[PDB]
Amino acid sequence: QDQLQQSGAELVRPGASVKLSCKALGYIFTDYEIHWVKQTPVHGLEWIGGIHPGSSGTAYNQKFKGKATLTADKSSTTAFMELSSLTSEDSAVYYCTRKDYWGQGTLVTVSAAKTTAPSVYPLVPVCGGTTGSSVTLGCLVKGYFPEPVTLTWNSGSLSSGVHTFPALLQSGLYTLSSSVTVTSNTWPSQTITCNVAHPASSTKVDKKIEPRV
Amino acid sequence: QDQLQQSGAELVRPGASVKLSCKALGYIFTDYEIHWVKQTPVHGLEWIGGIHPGSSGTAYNQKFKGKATLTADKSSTTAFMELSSLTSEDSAVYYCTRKDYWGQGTLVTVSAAKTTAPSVYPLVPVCGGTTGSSVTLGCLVKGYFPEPVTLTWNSGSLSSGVHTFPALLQSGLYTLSSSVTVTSNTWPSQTITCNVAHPASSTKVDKKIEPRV
Amino acid sequence: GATPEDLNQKL
Amino acid sequence: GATPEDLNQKL
Amino acid sequence: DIKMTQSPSSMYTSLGERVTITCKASQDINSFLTWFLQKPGKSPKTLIYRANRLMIGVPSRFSGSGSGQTYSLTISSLEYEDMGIYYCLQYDDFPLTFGAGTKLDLKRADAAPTVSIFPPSSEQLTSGTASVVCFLNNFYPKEINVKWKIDGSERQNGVLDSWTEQDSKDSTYSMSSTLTLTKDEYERHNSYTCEATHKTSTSPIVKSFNRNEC
Amino acid sequence: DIKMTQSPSSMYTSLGERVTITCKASQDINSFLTWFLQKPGKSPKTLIYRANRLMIGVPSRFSGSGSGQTYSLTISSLEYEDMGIYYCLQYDDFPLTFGAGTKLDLKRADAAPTVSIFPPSSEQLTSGTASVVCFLNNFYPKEINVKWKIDGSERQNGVLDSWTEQDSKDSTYSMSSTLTLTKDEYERHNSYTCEATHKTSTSPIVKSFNRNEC
Repeated sequence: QDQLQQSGAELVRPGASVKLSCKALGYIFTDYEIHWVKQTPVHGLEWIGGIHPGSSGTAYNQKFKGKATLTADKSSTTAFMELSSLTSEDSAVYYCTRKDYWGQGTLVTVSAAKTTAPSVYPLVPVCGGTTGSSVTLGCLVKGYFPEPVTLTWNSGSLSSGVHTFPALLQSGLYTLSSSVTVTSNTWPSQTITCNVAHPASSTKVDKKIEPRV
Repeated sequence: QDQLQQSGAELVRPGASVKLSCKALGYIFTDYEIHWVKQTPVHGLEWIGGIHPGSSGTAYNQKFKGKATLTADKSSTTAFMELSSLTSEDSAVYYCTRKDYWGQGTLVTVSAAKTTAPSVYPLVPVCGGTTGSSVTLGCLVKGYFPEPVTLTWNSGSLSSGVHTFPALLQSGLYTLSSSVTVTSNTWPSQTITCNVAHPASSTKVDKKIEPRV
Repeated sequence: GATPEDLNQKL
Repeated sequence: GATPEDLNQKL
Repeated sequence: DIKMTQSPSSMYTSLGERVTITCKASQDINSFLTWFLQKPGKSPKTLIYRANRLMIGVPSRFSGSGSGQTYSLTISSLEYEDMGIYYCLQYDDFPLTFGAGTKLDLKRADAAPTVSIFPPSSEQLTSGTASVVCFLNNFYPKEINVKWKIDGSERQNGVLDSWTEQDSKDSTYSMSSTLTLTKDEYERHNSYTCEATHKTSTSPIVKSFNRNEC
Repeated sequence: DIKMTQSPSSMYTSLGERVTITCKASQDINSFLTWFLQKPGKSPKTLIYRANRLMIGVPSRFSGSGSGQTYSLTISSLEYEDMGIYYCLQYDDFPLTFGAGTKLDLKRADAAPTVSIFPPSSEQLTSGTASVVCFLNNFYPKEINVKWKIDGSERQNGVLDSWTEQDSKDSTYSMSSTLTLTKDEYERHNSYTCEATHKTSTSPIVKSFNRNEC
C-alpha cells in the first residue's frame, strides 16, 4: 500500500555498468512482482523485465535479455536492476513499478563528457531595433555539462514575459536559451541582466544586455 | 585492390561476446581505413565505427560506443570487431568495408534456442476440393533451429509451380512453408511428396500429401 | 487497494 | 582503382 | 506482443468538459489494464487498475470501463490538475505493453507567433562560433514549421529546436530556434532568415537580417 | 548527422530502359559518395566511388554525377543482372550515413492472386497446435492486404506473413499467410476465413472453410 523508492541520478561512462535499486515500503514485499520500465523521448515507455521477490521468478523482454539482470533482497525489501555495457542509447529515465504504484524513476546519463562551465551570451535585438510597443531580449547559455543550469532575469525580479526553453544536447554538451519581453519604455534605459548559475562547476555569471553598436 | 575476408556465421547466447575478423588481401593494409557496418531488416544499414590500421586511429558511431571495440593486427592484415553483452537486437549481418570493397558479411544470431528438429505437416486441399484445372498442395515445416532447412517436392523431380517462402522466427523457432500447383489430372492419382532435411539435427523427412478424409 | 490480481504471473 | 581518397579521415 | 492502440493521441479540451480516452488490445486481455497519467517532469500516477478499480486517493471523476479488447477511461468533468499525458497498460501477458499516450491540452483561440531574430553576439564571435537565434513565442496551436535560409538557400543541419509546454495562464506555446555555425562560415554570408509556417497565415512569417547591417 | 534522402524508393522498370536514382545530402559532402547495389542474399557491390569514378569491373552503363548536395546514378540501358537494391553512401564526415535504398522491379500487367486455404493437418492437431494456412500466389503488383477472420471477427496476433521476391520468369510475387492457434481454441470455432485486398479488384478475394466441414 505505500511506496517504491529508487536510487539517485546516475552519470556513467560508455561501456560501464550500473546497478539501480528500488526499495519497497509499506506492503508485503513477497506478494507482489516488481517490474522495471524504460522511458525515452524517442521510444516512449518500454518494459525491461520483472521479478517476484516471493518465488524469485523473473521474466524479461527479449530486447534486454543479456543486457539487464534483475535481483531482489528479501531482508531489505529492495529490488535491483543491473545494466551492463552502457552506450548513449541506454540513457533514460528508469522506473520500478508494482503495476499500480510507481517509483519516482532514476535518470541514467551515459556520457564521456566532463564537467564544463557554460558560455553565456547576451542576445540584444537586431541593429536598428523596431519601434514596437515591446522588445524581446534573450540570453544563450552554451556548452555545459552536466544538467542542470538555473537562469533568471534581474535575479528573479523580472519574471513576467519570460520563456526558458528546455536544454538540448548539442555535440555532447547542453545548450539552453531564454527570452524576456519588456515594453519599449523599459529597455534600454533600465538595465536588464541575465544571471546564470551552474552548481556543478560552481560558475555564477551575470550578463548585461546592452544595445548593439 | 583485392578483397576482404570475414569470419564465419556466429551463433551466440544472450549476454555473451563475439569477436569478428576481417582479413585484408591484395592491397596495402596500412593505407586504408576499415569500417564496420550493421544491417537488419528493421533498421537498414548502420555504421558502427572504423579503424586506420596505419595510424591506429578509430572513430565510432555514438550508438555503439561502449558496445563495440575495434582493433587491427598489422602482421596478419586483419581488422577485428568485438561486440559485448549481446541481446537479440544485435542479431544481424555484419560487414567490414573499405568504402569501395565490401567483405561478404558475417551473420550473428543471438539466441538461447537449442538444436531442434522441425515438425513437418502435409497441407492437402480443403475438403470437397474444387473442380479447377489445377490444384495447390502445400507443406509446413515448423519449429526448427537453427537455419537452414532444405525442402523439395518429389526429391527435386517436381520443381515447376513451386514457391518456398523465406523462413520466419516464431516464438524463438523457425517456421517455413512451401506450395506446388499441379494440374487436376496429376493429383491425387500421382503421389506427391514433401521432402525436408535439417542438417543441424540430421533429420530427413518425406511426407506424402494424401487427400482429406 | 489492490491485491495480487495485478496478475502475479510469476507466483 | 581508388586511392586513399576514399577520404582517410583518421590518417 | 499484444498491441495497444490508444486514441486519440492528442486532444484539445476545455476545463469542465467530459473526456473519453480509449485502448483497443490486439487480443483479449481479461481486464488486466491500468490507466495512469504523467505530468511533465513527474513520475507516473496510476488512476485505475484491473480495468475499473479506482486507486486509493483518486477523485471519483475518473472511471474506467471495458472488457475483452476495448477499454475506456472517462473523466467526468475535466480539471486543471488533470492535464498531462494519459497511458494504458496491458498486464495480461508478457511482455507488458503500453499505448502511445494521449496528450491533453487546453483549447484556445488561434494565436500567431511573435518572431524575433538575434544575430550572434560579439563575445561568441570572438570565440570562433556564431549562433543565430530565432524566438517564436506565444502561439496556438502547437504545430509550427521553421525553415532557415542563408543567402536565399535553406540550411538543414546545425539547427536546434526547443519547445516550452502549454503556458498555464494564456494557453499558448513557445519555441526557440538556434542555427549554429562557425565564425568563418558565418562571416562568408550576409542574409540570415528565419521563416515560420503556422495555421494563422497563408504566407510564412519572415524575420531577417544582413550581416553588413541590413 | 548528414541525412541522405535517396529517391525514388521503389521503381517499376523495363529491361532496356534508362534509370536515374538520386541522393540529396543535408549538407555539402564534397563528392565523397559511393553507389553500390545489393542483390537478395548477396553482399554489397560498389559501382561508383568519389561520386563519378567507375569501379574496376563495372559496365560503362553505370555513370554517376553531381556535386555539393545532389548526386545521381544513371543506368543507361537496364539489364536483368542490375535488379536489386541501390544505395548511396556519404563518407565525407562521421558518422557515415546511407540512403534508404532504391528497389528496382520489372513492371508487368497487373495479375490477381490465386488464393488457397488449408485447414490444419491431423498430425498437427494430434500434437496440440493448429496452423491455418493461406497462399496468395502469383500476383502483381506487390502491395497486398491479408485479413484473418474467425467466426466473423478479425484475428490479429498469431499471424505470420512471408513473401517471395519477384519471380524471374513471370515477374509476379507470392505470399504465405499462417494463422497459428492452439488445438483447444481452434476446436472452439467453426468458420475460418482468409481475405485479401489487392489492386486487381474492388471487393476482397475471400477463401473460407467450416471446421464442421463446410
